[PDB]
Amino acid sequence: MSQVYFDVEADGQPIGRVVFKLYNDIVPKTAENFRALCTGEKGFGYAGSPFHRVIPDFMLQGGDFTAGNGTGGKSIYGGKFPDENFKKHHDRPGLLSMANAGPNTNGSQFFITTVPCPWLDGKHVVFGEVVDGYDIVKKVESLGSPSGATKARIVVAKSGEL
Amino acid sequence: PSKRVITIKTTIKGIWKYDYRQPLYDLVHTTNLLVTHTYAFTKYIFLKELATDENFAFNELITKDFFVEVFLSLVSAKAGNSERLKDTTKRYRSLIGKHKDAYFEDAKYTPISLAYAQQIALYECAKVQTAYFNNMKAHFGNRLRALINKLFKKKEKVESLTKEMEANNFSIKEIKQAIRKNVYQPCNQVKLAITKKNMPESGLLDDKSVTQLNEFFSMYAVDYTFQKESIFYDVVANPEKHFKAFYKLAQLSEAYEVKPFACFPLRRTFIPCYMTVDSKILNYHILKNKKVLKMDEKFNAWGRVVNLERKAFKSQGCKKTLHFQGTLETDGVGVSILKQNTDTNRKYIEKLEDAELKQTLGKCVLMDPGRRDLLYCMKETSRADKKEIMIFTKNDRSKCSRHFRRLRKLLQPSQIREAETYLSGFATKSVNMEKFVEYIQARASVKDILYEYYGNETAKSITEFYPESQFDFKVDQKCNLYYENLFVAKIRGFYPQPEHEPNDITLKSHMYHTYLQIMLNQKHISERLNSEKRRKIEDLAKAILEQPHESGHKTTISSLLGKLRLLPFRKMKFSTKLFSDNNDRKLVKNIKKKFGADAVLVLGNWSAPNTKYQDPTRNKGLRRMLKKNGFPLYLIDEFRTSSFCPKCESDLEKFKVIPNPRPHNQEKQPKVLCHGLLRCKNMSCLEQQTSEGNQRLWNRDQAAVLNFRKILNCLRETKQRPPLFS
DNA sequence: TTTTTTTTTTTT
DNA sequence: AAAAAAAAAAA
RNA sequence: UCCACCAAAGUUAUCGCUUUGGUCAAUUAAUGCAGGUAAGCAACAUCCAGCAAACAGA
DNA sequence: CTGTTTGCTGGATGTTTATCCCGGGT
DNA sequence: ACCCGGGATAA
Ligand SMILES: [Mg+2]
Ligand SMILES: [Zn+2]
Repeated sequence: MSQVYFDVEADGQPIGRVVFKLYNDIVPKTAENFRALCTGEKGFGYAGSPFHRVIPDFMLQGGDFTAGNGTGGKSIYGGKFPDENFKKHHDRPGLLSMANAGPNTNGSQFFITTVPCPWLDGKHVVFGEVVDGYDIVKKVESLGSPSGATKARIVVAKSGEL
Repeated sequence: PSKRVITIKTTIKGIWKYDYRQPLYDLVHTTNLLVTHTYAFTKYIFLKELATDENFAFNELITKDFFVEVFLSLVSAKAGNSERLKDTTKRYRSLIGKHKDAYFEDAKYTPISLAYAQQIALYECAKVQTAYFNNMKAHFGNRLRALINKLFKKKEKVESLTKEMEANNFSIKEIKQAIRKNVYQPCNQVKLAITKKNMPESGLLDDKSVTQLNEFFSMYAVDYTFQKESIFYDVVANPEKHFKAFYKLAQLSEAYEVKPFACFPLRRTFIPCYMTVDSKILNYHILKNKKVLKMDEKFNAWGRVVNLERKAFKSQGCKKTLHFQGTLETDGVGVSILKQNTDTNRKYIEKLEDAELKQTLGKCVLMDPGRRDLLYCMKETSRADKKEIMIFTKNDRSKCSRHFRRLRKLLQPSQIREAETYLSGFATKSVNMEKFVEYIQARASVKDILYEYYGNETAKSITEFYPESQFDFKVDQKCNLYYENLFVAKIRGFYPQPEHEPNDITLKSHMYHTYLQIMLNQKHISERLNSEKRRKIEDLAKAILEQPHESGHKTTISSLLGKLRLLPFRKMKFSTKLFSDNNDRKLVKNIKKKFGADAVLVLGNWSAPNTKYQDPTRNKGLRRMLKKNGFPLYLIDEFRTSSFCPKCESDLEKFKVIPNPRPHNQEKQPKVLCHGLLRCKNMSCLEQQTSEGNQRLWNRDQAAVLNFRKILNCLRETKQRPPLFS
């Protein structure tokens, strides 16, 4: 189980870091895709991708590195790849999963859950957990709005793996 | 050497430099309007002259030399040396001026300043002359035959004779023989007499018909004689001396309440049509150059407007023998590039031989062409346990056409509907002066709005076609974003949402801002809005944040964006052409995949005629496309190929009763007999059963292809069609 | 050689 | 009912 | 005033029939197909005659 | 049983280029 | 004496 970290900057001012742990042994393909996007090996990555949808008490979302408005996102395998498995459930906060527009439509967009979401089980794949920086996650969430619009531009400046 | 021309299609947005786009739009609009007015004014002059004196020499005026003067009369330019004008030009100009002022008032038209309009006039007048000649050559004989039948009162006499013989209890064949030898033969005698220009035998026609025939024959010169003693042949051989007569023929049709036909070609479409862009036209109108452009610089000028290095303009053909010669055809959206190889400086299977027929063993594909199912294809090796069947239906080809039709139906402004309904009260094909003038005035009354609506792609638009309209974004089940019906983009992260139905006011009031921001960044949306409107739209979007509950901002933004609801009709036509090509290639690929690369195609002999209450069907074009792709295509007759059971050669019948397939007709005729399902009368045809009465059920296309296979096998084994299908 | 005419396909 | 097709009857 | 494609079944080579499993570039986007640097292939405009869709008038 | 606008199908015919001179500028 | 349009004829 590898780990990945992101640096979060609001309006050009760094605000904190979030550390993730990936379920490589459980969801190898999705974890590999996320690691590749985080490391930029394939010539493209989350570097500079904004968080375009933060719903307070519900979720943070991001990963759109081609349009920055939720209409973009591509995976290493191509436009989309099928869902791998559902061995994990949205039973605890801090879970990192993939956003999709339906079955077998996974791309590069991801989201982090701040509260349990039992209604999302069987609809999205969970492949990570936040191990550190959850305080930064709450800090960013406090700037969100119910509609998902952020009070300030929040982007990922740097990303890395450990 | 032999000459070939190949055309390649593209778009203005791709090859045309942005700097020289508006001049092209202005030129296209002006040329289309001038051509339409040229057609209208030519018909007006012809009808005015022919409606006052029948001795007018109308035959000799159907030439490009007169159409050019008619076209130029609609353009204002500095006068030249009048004493150097040609003799015929003076007469043409005088004749045009005799009615120029009246026509301008009738059509409410003013000359449009357009310098260097000679080449455009020549190009458009060549097409006008071609249209006139083609229409006459095509329909003169048929309309003459129709008039001949009407003069003899064929239908009236047939009905009278039939109803008189019915009272006498005559037999069917006796009635038919009486009709043949009392009506048809004298009618044929009249046909021959009119064909050879000689009056028919006395008594075959009444006084009115004799007078009408005299009037028709007075159009031709007294000493003129039809070549080869056939008017139908002389029309094709020497059309020049028939146009006037044609007009008279048309008049006689209107004298008998027959359906009017367009004797004089007219342009009635409001969407701008393609115009020929030449090197001189590009130099004078688009490049705005004011000096002669010789052939040496011919390409260099084209290099300053479009890129010649792209695939569209590159040489093409075997050994790259076809080259672009500075001639295009464009309407402001679609562009056609012509390439030529020379300088511009002025069968049935039953009739095949053994050697050819017997080489197709194991490669024949039997096709049954239908109406709804365009192609039902079966291979020879097809078996009940291995269905090697293919179906190509009308829905696949008509997808795009039906979508565009529904879009136009739903998005048509009420004002355009009212204008079309009002214009519906004036026929155009009529040759009467009153109706033509009425149509001219009616068209002048609605031309502004119709052109503005249909020219929205490039013309200046200020009218608001959608008053009291509110627009709200929607998302479908596939997460695609639509404004009302305009696609925006596919949201790939839309499904993740909180508990169902978050009906809070703030969410539904603020998601509009997010959708608007997503939409405005789209290229195909931003390109349609200028900076003037975009700045105000963004300013209103900014204010929406402060007061989401206010509705005035949404109404104002909807009013501003109402322009997006107009449709790109020309680009829709271009997309239709692309969709047709894609469907053809998809069908070819499916044929090569399902059956084989070297499959031999056997197609039915159905002519697929255009029938009322059914959509047009593609039959000849389908065969031409199939042959162009290298498929050996052979026709097989469909005689008795669907009325017999392949299993036992017994007759078939229709038994199943189904609600009307077309939903709109269900309220009128709720149920009808099934047409595509048949059953075999022979009870023993089906496999053994405990006398349950079950009978084999067949799809008519499947039975047809099986019978085609039977016929092919019989031909292979004996070279003669099976007796049952004689 | 030319014009009706018989039988059949598709579907209403 | 209504459009074209192959082939036969009529002159 | 509507219906994209591929397979199983009611079922029998079963219908503008029906229930399922699989695909989705949506499109008011643009020269299309096929190839991985180029490189090859593809007739277009106008008019007319029929038919189709919306509305109107006998 | 007709009419306007659009479109689908099918048939028929094209798809440029110098040179001369008057009026104007001057 | 020199130059600059722009319609019109024509194969
Ligand atoms: Mg058939
Ligand atoms: Zn049978």
